Amino acid sequence: ELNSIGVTVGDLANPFFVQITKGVELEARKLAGDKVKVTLVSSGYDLGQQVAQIDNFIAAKVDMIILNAADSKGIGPAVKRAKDAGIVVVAVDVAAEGADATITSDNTQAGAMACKYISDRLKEKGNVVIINGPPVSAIQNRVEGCESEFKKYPDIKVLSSNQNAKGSREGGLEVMTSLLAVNPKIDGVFAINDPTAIGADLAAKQAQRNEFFIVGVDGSPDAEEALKRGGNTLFVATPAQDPQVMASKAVEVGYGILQGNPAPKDPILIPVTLIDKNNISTYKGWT
Ligand SMILES: [Cl-]
Ligand SMILES: [Cl-]
Repeated sequence: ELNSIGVTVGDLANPFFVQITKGVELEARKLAGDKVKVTLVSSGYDLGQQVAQIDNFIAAKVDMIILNAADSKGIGPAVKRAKDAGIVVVAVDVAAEGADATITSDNTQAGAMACKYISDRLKEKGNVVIINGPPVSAIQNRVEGCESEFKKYPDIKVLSSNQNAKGSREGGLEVMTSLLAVNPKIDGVFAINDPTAIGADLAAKQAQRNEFFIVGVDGSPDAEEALKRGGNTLFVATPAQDPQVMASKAVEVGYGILQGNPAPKDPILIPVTLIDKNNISTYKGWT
């Protein structure tokens, strides 16, 4: 029943997506043995290219497509062509219009977890800032989860949460610099991803400010470098995504649907795991 799978992701070279492809291959092997054909392509973050890739998978008569959408809404017609051909389409990491199932990390948990960690470390009192990012679901969920957690602690004061650091080091540097200029005492920093947190770390370094610690999100190699660094950093923790499990779950769910199971009505969320000084030596990252 499961003989071939087409996989299209943003960048096959990106360690995150390397892990996605590993997860697909491992789960395919688990379910159907060593003869499953898994075809991997990179969308290059281009909608036109990915539409073509989906149409190619349709002609090749794959049983399932694992889709990391270049454009969630724009890939819709292609997804529907696949489904009309009897192909199961499972979205990973981001939504894809019409996908039979969608698997992402629990980004809300990521935020709640990070900011519970901050609150606990601060013993439930102090000034905190949330360095925001692009207005996309994953980031917005992280912020929502974080804020809902901070609300539980009356002596935690959130000084800022609306600045968009663009998900980058450069943005995290710019935003944190402003926060440092405006706020003379910050006790904890939550950044919506690892590069943002690193940028904030750099801003602190340049300002000779060190009265806070910083938490990012993803458990990316960027975070590992900071957590394993011999030199100084204020970066102390990050909820890690598990792309390999996300991908294997995608195949597992897609196979169920292939076999006639009803599709899920809502996205399936993969738990995240807090990585810090206690488990960094143990952490199996994306590379
Ligand atoms: Cl990602
Ligand atoms: Cl960056």
